[PDB]
Amino acid sequence: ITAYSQQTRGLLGCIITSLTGRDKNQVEGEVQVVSTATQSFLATCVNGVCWTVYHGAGSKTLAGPKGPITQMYTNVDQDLVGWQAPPGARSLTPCTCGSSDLYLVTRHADVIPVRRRGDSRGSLLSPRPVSYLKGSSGGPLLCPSGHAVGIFRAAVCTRGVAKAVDFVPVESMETTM
Amino acid sequence: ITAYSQQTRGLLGCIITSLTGRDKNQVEGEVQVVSTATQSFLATCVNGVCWTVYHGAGSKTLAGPKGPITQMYTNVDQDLVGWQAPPGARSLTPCTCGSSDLYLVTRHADVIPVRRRGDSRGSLLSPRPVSYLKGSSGGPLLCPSGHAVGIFRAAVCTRGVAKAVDFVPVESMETTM
Amino acid sequence: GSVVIVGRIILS
Amino acid sequence: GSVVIVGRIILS
Ligand SMILES: [Zn+2]
Ligand SMILES: [Zn+2]
Repeated sequence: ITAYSQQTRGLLGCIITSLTGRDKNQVEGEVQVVSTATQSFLATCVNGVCWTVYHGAGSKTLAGPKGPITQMYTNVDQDLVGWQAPPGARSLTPCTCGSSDLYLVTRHADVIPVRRRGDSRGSLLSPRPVSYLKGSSGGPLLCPSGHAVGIFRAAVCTRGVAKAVDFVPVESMETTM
Repeated sequence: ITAYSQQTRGLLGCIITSLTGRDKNQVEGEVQVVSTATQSFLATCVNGVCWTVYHGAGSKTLAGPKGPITQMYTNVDQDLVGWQAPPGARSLTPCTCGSSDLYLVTRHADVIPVRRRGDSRGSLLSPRPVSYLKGSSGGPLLCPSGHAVGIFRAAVCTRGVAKAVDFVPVESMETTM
Repeated sequence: GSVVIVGRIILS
Repeated sequence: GSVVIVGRIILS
């Protein structure tokens, strides 16, 4: 399992595309690198919906082909939001595996092992600095075969060392619908 | 006891205004959404002074109506800093009325309930995931009458979930004045 | 570079 | 102010 990043827009692009909310860009891949005026995070499409963390997105509309896409599902209390996938949008499939062996993908395409430590908890095999995970909330927590088991929320860290993750499970995403 | 967000600037705006240090923008509100080039958070204006976390701010200047302002108060250990509030900026009035029922305003205007569980702590009623609070440090916690009690400093997280918060007592903002 | 107010949060 | 896709991570 390997992933690789690809930049689709520069400064002028996000700013204009964020003003108007008109993105006539064709979406590709399963995970989108999204940004607002402040932060820059990630988004994952699971079964037809472009999912992300509410702290990043607030209640903003996604920039779409038809214009601003007001969001569909919203579980703020679980820090979750998602928008109805734009045209093309290659969605991910929920788990099926039971496998407790996950991988976290970062905004730079880092396939990093996590061990299903609970309903939403998960251990990192080798701890790294918390700067490593900066800008990755919204990313995916996959299974051995590559299925979407969870949307990454934040690292669990003490003394600037991140050793665990806190994600929302693919199953509560569906429970939202 | 509602609150709503309001953007006053886009990225191009943070960028040019952080370079020139000059902000011709009208100050209104109480709680301000502020940003540096590497993170964003809030700032609460109390007693004519703009308070915020030293962790988000550091020794940085605040763009002002006549150029950049130097912090007039700084306490690296109690993680709080302040700039004289620019002339014509609203400011909250302190509490001290014993109320244990506190409400904190997040970066998206969500008035979330907290019970004062100490001198600088407050039990979190609906244990939200920690990621949920991200970017809300620097914001206020008001007592039922809407008066200020402190500044949300950080999150008391238990491997994932944030069941309580740490804040700078308004009293520790006054011993520094 | 300075810290900039990019938004506000109106209480009631 | 809308959320803009500025890139993507291609999975495989
Ligand atoms: Zn699976
Ligand atoms: Zn009071």
